[PDB]
Amino acid sequence: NPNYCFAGKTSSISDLKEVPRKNITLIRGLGHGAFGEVYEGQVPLQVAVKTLPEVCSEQDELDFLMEALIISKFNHQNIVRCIGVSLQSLPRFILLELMAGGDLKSFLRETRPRPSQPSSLAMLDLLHVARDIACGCQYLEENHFIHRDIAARNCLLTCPGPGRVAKIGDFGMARDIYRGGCAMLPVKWMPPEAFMEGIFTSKTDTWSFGVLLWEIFSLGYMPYPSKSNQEVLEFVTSGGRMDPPKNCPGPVYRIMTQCWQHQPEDRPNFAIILERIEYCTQDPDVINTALPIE
Ligand SMILES: Cc1nn(C)c2c1-c1cnc(N)c(c1)O[C@H](C)c1cc(F)ccc1C(=O)N(C)C2
Repeated sequence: NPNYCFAGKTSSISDLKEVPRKNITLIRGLGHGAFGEVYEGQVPLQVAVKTLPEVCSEQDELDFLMEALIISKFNHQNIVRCIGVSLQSLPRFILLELMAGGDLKSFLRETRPRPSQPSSLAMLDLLHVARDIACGCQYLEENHFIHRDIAARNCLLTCPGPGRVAKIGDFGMARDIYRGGCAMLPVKWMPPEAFMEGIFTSKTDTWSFGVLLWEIFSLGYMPYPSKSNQEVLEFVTSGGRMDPPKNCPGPVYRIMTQCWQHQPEDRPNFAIILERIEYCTQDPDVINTALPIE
């Protein structure tokens, strides 16, 4: 059984909390898409259940074990909790905090203000989501963990309603690297030194967070509209940057452009990003700005 080290502490599969299979009940599917299905479950404690296909390779098995180790060793309010695992019966389960709000990309798209729902979302809701994820990112940064795929699709919401809390919910890219192809690399979220030299640092996630910020304030649009992966690669490498999302306040767009500085040394760390998000949330001219109604 492979070892995992986080914050200089070493853990093993034996450290995972094995929940007896009999204590676990599947309720409904939440989707499969990527390798494996996800179900809502009960252990009563309500959970999301990530499953490993019984028809898988040994590498799929190792990948599954590693993501279990990675998530269980985090302890922060803006990272999804692992309730435990069921690895001793098949198919194997990882048990996660149930985030009833679903993933952030789907949420933004579904919760866009509309003539039917004219006040579904406000600038403050978006700033709160941004702060939440930035807090999670700061925790990773201070513990020297590089996420490598900070993106709306990988964030989750505790609930649809106003008290929602956003958390980082998927660590599959970091898992792969820790141990694929060009076409699968999240190039639209990556800085120049990442896709060119394969150099990753904390400032890798800063750049990606800027793209997430654009996703958030665009209300769920795909980054670099109308651009392919290679077109984005050449655009960004040549200094090109995304325009502000529709109705985006200047102070918010300015955080994006700072996250996208070419030199990683010129990009803010997450402490600074959090400070700027805070300042935006205080600014009436920012939060009084109306989001577009489709
Ligand atoms: C209720 C619900 N509805 N939807 C649409 C989803 C959920 C949901 C709720 N809580 C938890 N923990 C998960 C999913 O976790 C999985 C692993 C997961 C994690 C990340 F980051 C992204 C997508 C994702 C996923 O696979 N979804 C299907 C998203």
